[PDB]
Amino acid sequence: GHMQLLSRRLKLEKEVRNLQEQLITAETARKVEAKNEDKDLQTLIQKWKNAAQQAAEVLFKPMAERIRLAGGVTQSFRIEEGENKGQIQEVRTEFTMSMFLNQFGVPVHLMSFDEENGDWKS
Amino acid sequence: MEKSQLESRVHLLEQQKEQLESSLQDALAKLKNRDAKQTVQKHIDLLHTYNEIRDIALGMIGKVAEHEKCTSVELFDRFGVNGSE
Repeated sequence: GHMQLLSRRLKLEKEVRNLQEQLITAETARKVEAKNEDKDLQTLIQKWKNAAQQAAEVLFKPMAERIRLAGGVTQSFRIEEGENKGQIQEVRTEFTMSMFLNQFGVPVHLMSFDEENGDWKS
Repeated sequence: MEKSQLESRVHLLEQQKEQLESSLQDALAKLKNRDAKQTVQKHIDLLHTYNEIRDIALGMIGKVAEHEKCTSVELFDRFGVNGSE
């Protein structure tokens, strides 16, 4: 027969690909270690994070007030049930830091405001 | 493919695999930390975060600079940064 050989070819081919991938990873690690910049990067992240937060607080406050002096924020959705089916349901509410950060494309996980406690998160 | 020929391909794969295990051991030996995947991933996540937050910070500082009618660099001190960062 030859099916044992065919099955072993496929297993060896998988093992070879896996080892090729580990080899690249081990080569990249060598360069990452040589650059040795993880500490720089952590330091720099806190500096720029501190900057973004401070700048966000400067921009947000008068933005929130301008918005408030023209109706504030409208939240809208369509009504799906009942005698009013079709109409859009509206509301008004204050402009929050989180709407601001979303408006600035800031992923929640990068930079977030604790809207309850009224300060920035770790 | 004859069985013979298939045996030859299988034996070449065996030798390829052996050589790769040997090359991988040599590559890992050059590392302070043998967990190369952790090293590379930790670096990738830091670079990701750094590029993102510096971009965002520069964007916001630029908007503050627009309201103050000045070049962004003039506000870097107020925000605790400089241009080599």
